[PDB]
Amino acid sequence: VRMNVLADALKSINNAEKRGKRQVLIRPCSKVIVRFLTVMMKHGYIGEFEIIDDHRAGKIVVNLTGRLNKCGVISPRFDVQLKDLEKWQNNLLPSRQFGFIVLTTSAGIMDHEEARRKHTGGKILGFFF
Amino acid sequence: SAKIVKPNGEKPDEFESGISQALLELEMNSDLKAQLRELNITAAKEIEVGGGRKAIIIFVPVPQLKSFQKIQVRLVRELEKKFSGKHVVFIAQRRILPKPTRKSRTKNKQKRPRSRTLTAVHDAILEDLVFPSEIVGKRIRVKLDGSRLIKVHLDKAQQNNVEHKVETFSGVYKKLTGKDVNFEFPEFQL
Amino acid sequence: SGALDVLQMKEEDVLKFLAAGTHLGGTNLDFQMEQYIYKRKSDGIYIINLKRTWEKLLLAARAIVAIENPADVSVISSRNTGQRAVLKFAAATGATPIAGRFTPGTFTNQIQAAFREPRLLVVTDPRADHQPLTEASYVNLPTIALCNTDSPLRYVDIAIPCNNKGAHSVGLMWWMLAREVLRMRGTISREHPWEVMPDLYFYRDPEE
Amino acid sequence: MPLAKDLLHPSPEEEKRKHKKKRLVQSPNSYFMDVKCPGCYKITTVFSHAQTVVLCVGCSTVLCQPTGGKARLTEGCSFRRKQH
Amino acid sequence: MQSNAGEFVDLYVPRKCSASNRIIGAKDHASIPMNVAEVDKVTGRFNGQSKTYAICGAIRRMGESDDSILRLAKSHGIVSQN
Amino acid sequence: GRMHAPGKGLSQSALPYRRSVPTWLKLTSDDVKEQIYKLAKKGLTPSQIGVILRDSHGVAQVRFVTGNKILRILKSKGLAPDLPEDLYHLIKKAVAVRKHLERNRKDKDAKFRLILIESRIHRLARYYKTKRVLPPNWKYESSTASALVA
RNA sequence: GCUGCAGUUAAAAAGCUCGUAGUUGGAUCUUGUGGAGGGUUCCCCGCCCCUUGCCUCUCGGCGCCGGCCCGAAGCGUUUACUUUGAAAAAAU
Repeated sequence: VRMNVLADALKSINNAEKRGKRQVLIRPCSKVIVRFLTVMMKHGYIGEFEIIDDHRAGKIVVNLTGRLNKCGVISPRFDVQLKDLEKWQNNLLPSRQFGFIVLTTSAGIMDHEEARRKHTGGKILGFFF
Repeated sequence: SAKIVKPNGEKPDEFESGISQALLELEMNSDLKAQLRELNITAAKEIEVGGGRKAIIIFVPVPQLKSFQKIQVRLVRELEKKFSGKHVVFIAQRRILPKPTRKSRTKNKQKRPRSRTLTAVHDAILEDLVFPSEIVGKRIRVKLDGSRLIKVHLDKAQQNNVEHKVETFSGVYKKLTGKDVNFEFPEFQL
Repeated sequence: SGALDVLQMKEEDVLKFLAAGTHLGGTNLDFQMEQYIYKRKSDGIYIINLKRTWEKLLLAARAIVAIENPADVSVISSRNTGQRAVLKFAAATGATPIAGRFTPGTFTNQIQAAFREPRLLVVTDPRADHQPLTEASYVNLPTIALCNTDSPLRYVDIAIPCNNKGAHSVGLMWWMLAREVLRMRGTISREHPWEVMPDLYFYRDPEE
Repeated sequence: MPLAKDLLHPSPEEEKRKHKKKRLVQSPNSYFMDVKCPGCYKITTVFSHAQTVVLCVGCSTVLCQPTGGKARLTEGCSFRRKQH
Repeated sequence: MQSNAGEFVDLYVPRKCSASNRIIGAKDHASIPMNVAEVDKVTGRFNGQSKTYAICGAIRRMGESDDSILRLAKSHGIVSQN
Repeated sequence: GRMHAPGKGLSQSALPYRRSVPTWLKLTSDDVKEQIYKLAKKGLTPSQIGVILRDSHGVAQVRFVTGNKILRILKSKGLAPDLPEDLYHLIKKAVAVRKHLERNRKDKDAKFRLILIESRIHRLARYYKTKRVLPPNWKYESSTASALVA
């Protein structure tokens, strides 16, 4: 089994970062995982990543720095309504000055600072800081 | 003739007509006829590259695609000289569909085949460009500005043959798909 | 390296390494000591490469040079073979030798009449001189040593592989170390042969 | 790990000695071989881990003895890749 | 750290080790800077400007440092091929 | 892991990346069809058929030389069996267990093992009947086991 | 003790397995360019095949010179979800 793909991915990157590894191996790839890691890269918590291709489900290899501290999954996937947002944002972030809870909306996957500017809630996926 | 031996798709163009004319002429000629058969194409097109060179594209009906791919090198050689200094490559004419939801109107008449979807076509397109080498690996890289560059590891069978065509494929692919590609060869193969 | 041949392997020294049996190495490996080995022999011996020895000798030595005052690069050895070697070492280049049993608490104490406070250490064989190594991480000393092929690496910033189960392998390696530091810091450099013998850096050994 | 790992590119053949599905891209390690034993001059093709007796239609008609691993040959002749 | 006032607050900015890109304490006594002396690389003689590195106590005490010092120095001198 | 044993193992086959290999193959699509039809006559079933093709001929898989598979090829004839070979092999097995139990009644170990294989029939059946590959009136019984095995 | 507890020895995992309900469940089916709003690519019209999917038309306006063009009419397989409106007694 592996009922949550996203949940198994992030624990690897958490464990790896602690030891100090700067290359990892994450499987299986999913499109959901790609856009996740895209957001995590833009802000600058991780570096460029390579998708190896198979004909099964792919595998991914990542280049990372010590900048990452902790990325989590939130299971099950709750709804957020842009007043429920603030209650969430307190609990998952160590500060008001940094960290980004991530979520998916009908306007696509993005961080919370961006979602508030689209004025649309949606389903929450994970978090990080 | 030369304007009615290629079905609909850019019927009056000078070069494209002159391609078809000498193409079918050769196929009927007895110089080779053991790898050449009189058939029609379905279109053609000429597109440049920034390398300071032109390249011709020849599309085919696609079930007839199997026969065109057979000779493909000898034939291309003759047309490299006939249209001097241009590379010539075959490709397959593949249809691509909007989503079954929420653009073009349908009654859900069909299922939207996965052999007529977008992604399946762009994979098949890559196979034609580097046809005499075949494809051993694919890898992809993602850049910090959200761009993506698609490395393609090709077999070292017929390495040299497509290694003097290696840049010209990239400018071709850009125009056909929209995507960015690079090529390489490894030293390790099954 | 990158210097023309004046910081690269010499034909002479290869003969000296092989005559002293430094290339041969013990019958065990670590997960950190497999990046200097090339491969194993027919025999249980595992063959250290000498190219890999030569580069590690240099940047190790360049760090020993980098201190402004050499009088506090404290060398240590407690096994018998590395006693005669270190004494000549610390005579040749300004250093402080600590021969025999270490007597622990040397740098940790404040009150002790044998108190020392160096900057670097150069230790023979980590698993005989474990006391000063542990104590190094209470006073922020960099550390250098001579590993066999199976000595534990932990509190060793840079290694200089060697056979070091005795013989001429010990004394030869300390001699070569002292040759390099003088070429770089001093004016002994001439790239033409040093007067001093590797002979009197070897073990005293029970005499005739 | 030494924390110097390279997973972008495989190791020369230390990647190709691991279990077959722990390789970066999966592959079988089995292969075919084109066999022509004495007295029946035809290019027979046989899988390395055949699992079964393979026949020839000439004077010879036995070529394998089933084994859990690679099948034993009845006469030690002919090995090809072939090709890919 | 900079306020909206432009006041550059915080008592000191702590050093960040090149070993694994993370920051050391102020009572971590296994964290060492190690100064390598450059040479001219034409004759083999001391020349001024040192290359200085810093390594954290955490990777040192588990014993990863031997590789880290090698990797740092391999992209420079006096190791360029090993 | 195994559905009624504790073990966790691997022995799963792994296919190559390239599927146009090994590029010398004798015979083409139409030829492969008649090669298959001959075998199904002789009492072989789709798993056996593909083995006897792969081992002694240039075929790796019929998937890689046609758009079909072994079962679909037989289905186009109407020469496909009336129920999956998978389902059959479970039912085929459980009768022999019931025979051993009638011949020896102190074998509690056998009695236990029958319950495992029994439940494994019902589970497999509950796949097929929703996919309409069996009658929805069909049910497994002692009686139906007797009739389907002989 | 949902947020937010605990079960080796402090209170505590059914002797063990099977099994219907319940709960939970792998991957897979789209990206670039001029104008407009904000940077130096990136997020209302369009373009490669698509772009609010279609037609078919006919009745009641808008046009241009009988003839022609485009808004409103059926809808995109269904839900949840999210966002906006409508709708809500007072006191507190």
